[PDB]
Amino acid sequence: NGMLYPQSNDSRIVFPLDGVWDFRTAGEDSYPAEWADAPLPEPLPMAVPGSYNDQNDELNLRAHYGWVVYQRSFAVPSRLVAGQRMILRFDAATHAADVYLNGQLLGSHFGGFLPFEFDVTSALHAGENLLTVAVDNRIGSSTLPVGNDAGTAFMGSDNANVPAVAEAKKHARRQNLPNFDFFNFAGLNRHVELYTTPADAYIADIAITTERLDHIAGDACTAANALIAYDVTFGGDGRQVRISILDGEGTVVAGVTADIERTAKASGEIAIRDAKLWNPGAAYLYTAVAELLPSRIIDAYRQTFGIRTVEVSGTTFLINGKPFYFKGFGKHEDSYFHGRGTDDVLNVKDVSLIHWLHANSFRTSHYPYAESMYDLCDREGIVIIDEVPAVGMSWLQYANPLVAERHREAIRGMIARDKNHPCIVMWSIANEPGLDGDGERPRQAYDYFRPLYELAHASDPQNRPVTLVCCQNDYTTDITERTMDVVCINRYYGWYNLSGDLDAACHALNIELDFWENIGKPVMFTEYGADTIEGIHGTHGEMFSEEFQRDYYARINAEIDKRPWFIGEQLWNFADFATFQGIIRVEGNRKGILTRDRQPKMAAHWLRERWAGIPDYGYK
Amino acid sequence: NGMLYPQSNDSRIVFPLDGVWDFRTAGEDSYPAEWADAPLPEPLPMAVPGSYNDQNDELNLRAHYGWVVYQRSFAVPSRLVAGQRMILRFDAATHAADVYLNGQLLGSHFGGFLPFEFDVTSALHAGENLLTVAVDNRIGSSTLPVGNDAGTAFMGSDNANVPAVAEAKKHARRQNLPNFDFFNFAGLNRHVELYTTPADAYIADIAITTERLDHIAGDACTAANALIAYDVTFGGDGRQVRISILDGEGTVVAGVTADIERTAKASGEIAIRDAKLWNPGAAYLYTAVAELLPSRIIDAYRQTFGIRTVEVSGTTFLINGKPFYFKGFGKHEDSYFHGRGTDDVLNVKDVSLIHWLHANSFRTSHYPYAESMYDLCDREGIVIIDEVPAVGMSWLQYANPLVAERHREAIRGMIARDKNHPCIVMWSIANEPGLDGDGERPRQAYDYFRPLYELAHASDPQNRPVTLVCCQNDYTTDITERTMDVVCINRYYGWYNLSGDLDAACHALNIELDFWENIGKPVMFTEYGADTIEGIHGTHGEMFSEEFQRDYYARINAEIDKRPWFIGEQLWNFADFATFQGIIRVEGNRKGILTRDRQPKMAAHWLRERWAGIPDYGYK
Ligand SMILES: O=C(O)[C@H]1CNC[C@@H](O)[C@@H]1O
Ligand SMILES: O=C(O)[C@H]1CNC[C@@H](O)[C@@H]1O
Repeated sequence: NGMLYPQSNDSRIVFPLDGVWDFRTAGEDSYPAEWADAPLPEPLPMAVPGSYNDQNDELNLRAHYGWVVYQRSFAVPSRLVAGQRMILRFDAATHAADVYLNGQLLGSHFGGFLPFEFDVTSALHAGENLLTVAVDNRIGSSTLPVGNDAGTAFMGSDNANVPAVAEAKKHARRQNLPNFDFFNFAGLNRHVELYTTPADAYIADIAITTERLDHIAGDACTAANALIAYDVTFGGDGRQVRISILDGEGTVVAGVTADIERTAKASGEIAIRDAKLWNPGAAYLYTAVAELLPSRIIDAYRQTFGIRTVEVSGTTFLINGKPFYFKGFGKHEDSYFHGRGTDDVLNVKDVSLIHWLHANSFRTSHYPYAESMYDLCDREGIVIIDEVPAVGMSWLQYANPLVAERHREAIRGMIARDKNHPCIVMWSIANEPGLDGDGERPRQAYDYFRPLYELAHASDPQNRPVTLVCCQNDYTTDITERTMDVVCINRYYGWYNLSGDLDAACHALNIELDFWENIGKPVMFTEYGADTIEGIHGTHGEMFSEEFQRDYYARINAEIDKRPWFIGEQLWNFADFATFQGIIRVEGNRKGILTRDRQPKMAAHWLRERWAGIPDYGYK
Repeated sequence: NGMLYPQSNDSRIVFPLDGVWDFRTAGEDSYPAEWADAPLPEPLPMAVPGSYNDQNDELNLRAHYGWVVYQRSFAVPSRLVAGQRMILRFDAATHAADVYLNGQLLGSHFGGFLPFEFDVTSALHAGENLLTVAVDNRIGSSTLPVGNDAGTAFMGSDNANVPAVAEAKKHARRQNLPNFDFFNFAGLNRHVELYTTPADAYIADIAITTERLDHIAGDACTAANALIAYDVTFGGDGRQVRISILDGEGTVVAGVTADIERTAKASGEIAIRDAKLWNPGAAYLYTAVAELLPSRIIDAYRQTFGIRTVEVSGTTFLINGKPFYFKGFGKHEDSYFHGRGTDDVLNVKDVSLIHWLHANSFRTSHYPYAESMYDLCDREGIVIIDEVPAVGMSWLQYANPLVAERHREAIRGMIARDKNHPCIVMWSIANEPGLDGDGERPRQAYDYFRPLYELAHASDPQNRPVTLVCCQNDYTTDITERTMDVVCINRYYGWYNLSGDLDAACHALNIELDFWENIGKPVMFTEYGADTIEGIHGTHGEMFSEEFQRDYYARINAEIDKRPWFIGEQLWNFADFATFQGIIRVEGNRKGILTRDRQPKMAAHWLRERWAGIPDYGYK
């Protein structure tokens, strides 16, 4: 279950395998087996990590349907593999992968946004090793995220009653049709690395929780006492682990030696006096150093954490007992050449833009992001809502056992990967599933999602709030969204309805806010916005102008400011991003307040001024 | 019934009333009638001709619903009104107008794109006269062009099932909702002028027809003999009219004196030896001078015309007996500040761009254009399909007698205004009405449109072909389009359906072409295209890129080149133009091959090279 990010220390070394690999496209539903057994014939270069789709302009890899095959060679000194346990980790392969080393199948994985690994201790040999990775991009009614098996991509146009169209559909080239509004970027989107651990006994997992804070300071910077809990899991085979707690300067401030008991596990609690708390806008990180003891150390791992509590109380969202207000947006992992490929230069820039805007938060719309972004937000004081790739779902998916299992895998896998981050304050178990309607449909949706809500709570040792991000719907027949811990709504009054009429949009919004006012839950926007082409201007801004986007937020935000139970504003989107092509997507989704190259539109400046005057705590 | 354009000569003077008028907005359903008795209070300036909507950025006149009121003063010498018949002509007031002169209601008019006039001989007086014109912009289920009484505009977004939206709609500000894809520009869109004729007896109407051509030259530049016919109508009260035919140099080549008989008319035929024929790309104009005789001349009018025949024969469209192929586009009267206002600088530029592109034709989508444009196309050898404002129609309109009468008025009024232009080769009685479906709907549409097809044929002395421009539909249950003289189809395979997939688009197109192959009529595109933002580029062009637009025409045109019965390609659109705001309109409609400022996108250059190689005659 543990998926600790690979670390190098006195006991452990990481050997990255990123770089320019060999690559070939393959078939709609197969690829040649012999490509795992010998060097790829006539290979193309392909950089990893990165989506493959925008890395070759001679081919139209955006249109590719099915498999591709990556390959590279590598060699490491026998000295450093001798006696060690050898693990090959894929941070992400989107969506499914088969992995081979030296002509041997290592195994496969489904799930394009979470890491997986293989023990290669026995498949490795000295000299050059040949690593082959086949990656499948296909999506459909059984995948998360969901594809459409026929018809159109999400918000695509059709003339389905025209006989010629119906007939041409039967013979059209197979293409993935996302039931979600972002491009289906595929390939080795995140890092690949070989790493070592000791073989006889090793640290497999660590969970740190903030159990209780006694007497939090008025400014929330410290607490008189913090009770933290640790849970260390071991692999391999009267043994002990030493746990040292280091503060922000590396000083040892606490330490215990705990007994390992047979899963081999050690768990306990540690009191940290005068603890320095983690807050939005004021991060503070500790390190838990776990050392497996035999003066010598057998194994070690350093786990960053921050001390803070999260609690929903009535219509408030309390961080360290203080009423928080979210300011931010949904993001995407999306950029020009990389596609969905992780890029830490861009992550660093985006975090600085979050600060420039005076925002404090975002959601990982619509899939878990690369692990390095959460470390960055841990150090930079930015709060995250962590979301699984359960986007595009409807009643067709609720009746499918395979989908339900993939959904539980994604929830368990996201929380197992991300549980130690102090920046994560809430889990989202889906984006815009179908919840409303007549007959049994609302109850069917509820019966599908309630066990997943329970699973997210059971899986997280911090027991953080759980939400489900709700599409614009008939809120009077949806019986699911109102049962979440925080109500997170996506609304486009004045854009997809009441188009351009901000008076009517605000009237409609206020009618629905009157509905939520009586529910007793904290409510926030997780999306709202307007497609905007930079450089389109008007004195009376119409849809797609920079002025209309600014006016849109000015009018809507004035209405939610009147509601004390409305605890956050996350807009859509941080920045323009790529989508499947169609008649409503002008080079992708243009609801960004920043352009795809991260330049600010008029509305970004307006928002920056607004958010500069809204405090993280106590706004409401 | 005659609407001869006002002419100045020895018997007649025109006094233009264009300029900067006074203007006020008025109510949704009313205006103060006392404004006609005195100068408007606190007036704004408003230039005439021109739409009013983009002439004031302090007010939001694009949002205006209902009435506005124009006013100006004028004075003419008593010496020149004395004894004369005084006519006040509005070339176009969009959509409906009440006209007052010195407080007296002259009358009212409804069609927004055709001229109307009043006899003001008795309402004029010496010194300053006060002209007040109330103009109504409202559209709805009883107007042509059609508006929607509730819901959304054409291709608008909605979330009708959200209770807050339904409730907000009931209280939203009233707004015109076009059921057509262009902005509802209103006001005194075309010129206003006072003109004089003799009062006792005057020329009221002139119709010139090309009756027969004998021994047409191989190059169609001449015929050994041409038989033309004239029909002159007189108003007022052994009288005679002299008809002189002037060639391009002003030489009188033929001439006849005809007897006037009682409604006062003179008619006959005139033989013209070695007649020089009007052709696309090679215009030649004669002048028919009609002089009412008492040595003196009582009245005179000079009517331009061109000698050519138009005939549909099987699957060919014959001009002067040669098989013509249409190259061109739908247009709009649309430009930045003028709106739908006529602008002769822009007309002159646009005709030069038609030549630059090597096009030979356009359609007056979706309303009759300003009279000056047809005069320009007569002189520049550009063929026109002339279309009435019957756009946005469906079964709701077919049972509405007010609509039917407005539709007949527009057909009669367009042909009465435009019958003498040689450049007009075909009449269009509607754009994209509802024609298909099940039950009685296809027959209901046929029973509505067939009397209008006959009306157009009975109204035109030249008996030119009549069509109806067909929207993308289920061509197998449409029973009306296939009965037109030329089948004119609008198709967006690969844009609004099969989106982005040009292989599937061409397959679907070919399936439909196979259907039309068996119908045995000549067929042409009147629309096809793809929204394109200039400056959006890709190596594999996706929707909205310049490359996709180029590839779209390249692929579609290769398929129609294989069909001998496919006689023309008019694409959509000549240039980007304004629409009601909505989620599929990026600053309007962007299917122009030119930008709104008339600059060429990539596809315009490609089309220019294609069309350079396609002859007007004998391509198929
Ligand atoms: O339509 C939109 O702009 C947004 C609607 N909510 C879901 C987003 O993924 C999508 O991008
Ligand atoms: O959708 C479009 O782009 C066109 C479809 N046919 C009618 C045009 O007025 C309209 O502009």
